[PDB]
Amino acid sequence: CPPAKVNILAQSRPLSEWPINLVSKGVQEYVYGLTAAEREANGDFGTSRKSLDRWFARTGVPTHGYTTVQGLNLILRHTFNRYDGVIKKVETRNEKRRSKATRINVSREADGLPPIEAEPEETAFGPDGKLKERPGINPSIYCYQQVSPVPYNPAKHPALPFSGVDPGAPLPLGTPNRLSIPKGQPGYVPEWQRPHLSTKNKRIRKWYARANWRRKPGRKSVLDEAKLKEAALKEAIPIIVTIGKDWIVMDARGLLRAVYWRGIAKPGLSLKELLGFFSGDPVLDPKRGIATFTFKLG
DNA sequence: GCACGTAGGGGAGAATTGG
RNA sequence: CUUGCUCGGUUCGCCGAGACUCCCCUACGUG
DNA sequence: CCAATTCT
Repeated sequence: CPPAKVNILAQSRPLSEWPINLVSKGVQEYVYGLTAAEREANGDFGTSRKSLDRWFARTGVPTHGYTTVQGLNLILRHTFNRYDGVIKKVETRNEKRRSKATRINVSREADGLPPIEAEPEETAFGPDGKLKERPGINPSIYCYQQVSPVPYNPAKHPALPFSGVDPGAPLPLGTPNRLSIPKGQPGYVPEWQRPHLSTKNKRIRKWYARANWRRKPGRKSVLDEAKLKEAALKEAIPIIVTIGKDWIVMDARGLLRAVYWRGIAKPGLSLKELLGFFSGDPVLDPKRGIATFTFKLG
């Protein structure tokens, strides 16, 4: 399942003010300060409505309005599974230390001498019982089924300056021709460049790509982001993920490029089929402002 | 101290069911 | 092959050659 | 209609 990455275009509130992330941060801060004995008593978390309403009331951890079961089994299963990772990290190395004790022992009966002194075992919990190398907060907002990207609709989805594309209509194939533009119009190829163009089928960049305008010592092209950041919005492909009262609109063009260069899909594909080649569980990065889609088994 | 290999733990659904 | 990114050419209009398994966290070396 | 359920 190779990755695929898309850019966020709209955002009701930042991803750090989201109850899905506010709860997630609160859950693991409470957990990462447990002793090896408090975790066992507090590690009886179910995958049900009643159990999660028991865990979130017995263990104090506040809920900011988040009571979605499918979005609380990606927070309470990841947190405790990373918790055991630190102890496992210790005892997958200490195991090799007690395998090292085997290594020194094996030669020892051959010599016949009594076994030599060996290193002791090092735990992962400090003197107070709290974990020594306490994990850090994962900022990733993992998505669940009932909230998956869907095509943007101007009617039902909230009013937003954009253009909506019907699933039924196949996604258009941009800049089909290259040299058919008259002089001056953004996209015009000068006549001298027309000889010695590519005879091979490669990715085609559009005139407002940053790679075409990136500053470098040999370039004298003026960068004005009041134009290269407005032409792209009209031609964008919006897909929306709506958690509660909060909605993210992304740019599906990052998925359209992926299928093209990997041979999965041709020029004529619907938005449904484009979104149907990927998992319905994006991964979000609040700091970068990016969403990471994944493929399927085929 | 920014920077870097590195090493090593974790993570990256979706088909039925029921009010 | 419409976004993003890297190394280049340009009459400055956009053209050539590419990369694509990524993210989080905690450790230990290099000056 | 759409959350909660059970399995890899």
